[PDB]
Amino acid sequence: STTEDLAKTFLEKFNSEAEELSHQSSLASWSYNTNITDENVQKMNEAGARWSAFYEEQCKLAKTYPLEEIQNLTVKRQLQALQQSGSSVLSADKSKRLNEILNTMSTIYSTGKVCNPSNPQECLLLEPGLDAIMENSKDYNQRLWAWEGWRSEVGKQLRPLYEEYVVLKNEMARANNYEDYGDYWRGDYEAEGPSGYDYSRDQLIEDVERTFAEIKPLYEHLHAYVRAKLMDTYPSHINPTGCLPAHLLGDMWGRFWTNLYSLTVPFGQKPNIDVTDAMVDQSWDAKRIFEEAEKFFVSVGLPNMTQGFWENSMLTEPGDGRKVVCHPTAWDLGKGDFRIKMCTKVTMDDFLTAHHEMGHIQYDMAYAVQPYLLRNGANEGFHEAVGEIMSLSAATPNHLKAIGLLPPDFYEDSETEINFLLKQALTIVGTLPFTYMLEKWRWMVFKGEIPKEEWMKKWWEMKREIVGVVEPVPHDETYCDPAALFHVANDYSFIRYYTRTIYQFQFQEALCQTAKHEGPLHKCDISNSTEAGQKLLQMLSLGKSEPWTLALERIVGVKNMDVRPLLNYFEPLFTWLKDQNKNSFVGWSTNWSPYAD
Amino acid sequence: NLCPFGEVFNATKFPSVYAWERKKISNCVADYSVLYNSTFFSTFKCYGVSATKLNDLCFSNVYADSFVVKGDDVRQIAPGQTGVIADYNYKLPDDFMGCVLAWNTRNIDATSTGNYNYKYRYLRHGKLRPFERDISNVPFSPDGKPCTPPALNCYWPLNDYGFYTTTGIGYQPYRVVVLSFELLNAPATVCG
Ligand SMILES: *[C@@H]1O[C@H](CO)[C@@H](O[C@@H]2O[C@H](CO)[C@@H](O)[C@H](O)[C@H]2NC(C)=O)[C@H](O)[C@H]1NC(C)=O
Ligand SMILES: *[C@@H]1O[C@H](CO)[C@@H](O)[C@H](O)[C@H]1NC(C)=O
Ligand SMILES: *[C@@H]1O[C@H](CO)[C@@H](O)[C@H](O)[C@H]1NC(C)=O
Repeated sequence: STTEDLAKTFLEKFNSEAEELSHQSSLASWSYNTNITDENVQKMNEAGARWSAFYEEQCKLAKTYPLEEIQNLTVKRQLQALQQSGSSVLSADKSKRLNEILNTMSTIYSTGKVCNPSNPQECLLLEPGLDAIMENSKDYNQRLWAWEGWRSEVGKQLRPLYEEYVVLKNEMARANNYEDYGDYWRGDYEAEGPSGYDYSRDQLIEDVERTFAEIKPLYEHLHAYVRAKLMDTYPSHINPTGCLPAHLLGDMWGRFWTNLYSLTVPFGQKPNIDVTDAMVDQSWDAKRIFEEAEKFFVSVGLPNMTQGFWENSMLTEPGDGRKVVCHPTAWDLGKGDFRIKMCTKVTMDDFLTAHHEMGHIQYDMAYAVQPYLLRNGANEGFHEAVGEIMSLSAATPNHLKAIGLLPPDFYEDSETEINFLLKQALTIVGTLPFTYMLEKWRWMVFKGEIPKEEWMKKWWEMKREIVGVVEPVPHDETYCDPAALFHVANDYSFIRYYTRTIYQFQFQEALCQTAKHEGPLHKCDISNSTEAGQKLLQMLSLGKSEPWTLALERIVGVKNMDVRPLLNYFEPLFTWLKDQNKNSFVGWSTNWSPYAD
Repeated sequence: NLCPFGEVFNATKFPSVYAWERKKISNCVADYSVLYNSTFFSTFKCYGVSATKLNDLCFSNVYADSFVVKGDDVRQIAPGQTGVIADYNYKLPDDFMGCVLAWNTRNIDATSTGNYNYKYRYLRHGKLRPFERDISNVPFSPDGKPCTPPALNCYWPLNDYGFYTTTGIGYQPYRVVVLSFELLNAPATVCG
């Protein structure tokens, strides 16, 4: 028959075996992640070996069905995802060692302990423990001990492993005709579909860098303001024209500045826009947090969570002897099995995260209608952005008041508006440079621009120049500080958190216009607009079936990242910030460090 | 002389869709109250007949077809439908007269580790005519030539269902009984 008819039947074969093998792999991964055991590590590795072996043989077979001779775009797109394999192209010994490296790096990170010098018996994991210090402590020494002790105990172990990791990951990328493993990662944004909807891997770097130029003035001012207000909390440790010490940024990495909110709130006598204390005082639990997020999605027309979700998910650390990996994640295990793994605390951050993860599920639930090869996000940024459209609404004073976390006599003035905008900025603007600078470093390592001998030299040079953050302790090439972040040790690409943040507001601007909202888009609560949920679900249900440039142009007007909605959303905080910084220095000197003092 | 619906509905083993089984009911008294006042049927659609009036009707014979499908395929056991189950496994006629009943069987038919005993046919040359059955197990080729796997473009036509206790509802096993009611110019043998 036609080469199109042969490939349709080939795909139907593929879909039925893959559904089985990827389900067994997902199940085996879930039990490891929910119950870290030697037996479950072996079971995980085996099920993934069967999935990888399958997947690579099907890639080779897919090539015999040449793309040019098929005329149905859906099949043509299903075959394209099958054309480029993964680590199979490596020597069996070679892919043996790389799978070992990834398993060691992941369990070094989740088993690492750093011990108190003053108390050698008290040994702390990252989660919970070191993280509790890095979020709630106000002592320069306590945070420094945790920050440095983390990068020194597990960072130092990961360094020899990370070196082998780039050489092998790059050997796998070049064997697949990519320049390097970074080029391979940027492939996720590659779009060859229709005309005018084309996007190449190399444009992602130009576009990321052009848009980061427009964000930088707002960030410099946010930076100047929090640097001023940390001098009230850390007098004799902050230089008013310098970079900010990296252990004082509110988490283990300064990934989000949200826990600086207490130290930086402008109008603190107003009703607290951080509803963490109101949640505790009303005896909320993790269940309530997830039920409230479910209530939100139902009010916009999206479905409720499945019954299996409530039975199978891990919504708090179990504390029954099992060791868990606590990093919040939303799983589509296949066969309609949707779960969330999260060690949920009673916190506005985890309240917002639970919305973030539920949006992942909601996306996975909608593109279930698509054929197997096509049930993924349009790109990775889309996927991390659906959750954050919900957080944008769920965090508004308005929505908080309707949920009961703000008093019924609560009223919005210009001071609670700056409060809310400043907290949003600590989370969403504070993370852009941190995210940009990390993947720039990663991309440059894989490319060859940074040699092993300068890995930590360039990391702390880029931290200071781009992020305005400085290391509290000198770090030799014996260190490997970026690998102390979960996503790096666990072989995940990071630029999704950058493109997501720009996508966030493009989506939010478009759904609010559908919700017939009037006024600024930071006042907008998408809650109860079924028209808005209808518009969103139309893109969610498309999955990867259309190129992401078209998928974007179908919700919002444009076919590429636009930073204009993000800047409008923060236009009142930005004008306010400029005034608070009218007699202050905006920017940073890279020369000063806490230890050259 | 009560009609033995309990042997069809309460049978231990059910068969796969592609190999569906049929029991002939005749010369009996058919009390459908055992069916229609019961909680467990997620699907209870009648065609050319009213569920509520079942105990007043008389027929020449009634035919009961048993098999198992995914939740998301129960919608294919209905007149006018298409898809793998309706095309290649079990096809109802458009003038169907009878009732389709299904219930969730995850407790009986799904496992922690996965139950692969139930199969369905997903490749066939041409659709099935109504109430036809194909239990042939011959490797399928789109050109239609005889081939032998592992050769290219050559596939086994029966797929296993994979029934796990943790799956979404549309992937959970459902037992299905299709009662056909037959009106012949003969006397009646099944009544209320
Ligand atoms: C966590 O994982 C362990 C190890 O895989 C589980 O233990 C085993 O349980 C199965 C089923 O009961 C037995 O067949 C194995 O022989 C057990 N092996 C060992 C070494 O104990 C344990 O059940 C899991 N715990 C939870 C709560 O899921
Ligand atoms: C959504 O609708 C319910 C029903 O009246 C209402 O109680 C709730 O306050 C609404 N929320 C918003 C944000 O409008
Ligand atoms: C099957 O078994 C149950 C008792 O376990 C009974 O209630 C039911 O009526 C029986 N027959 C049918 C046709 O369901």
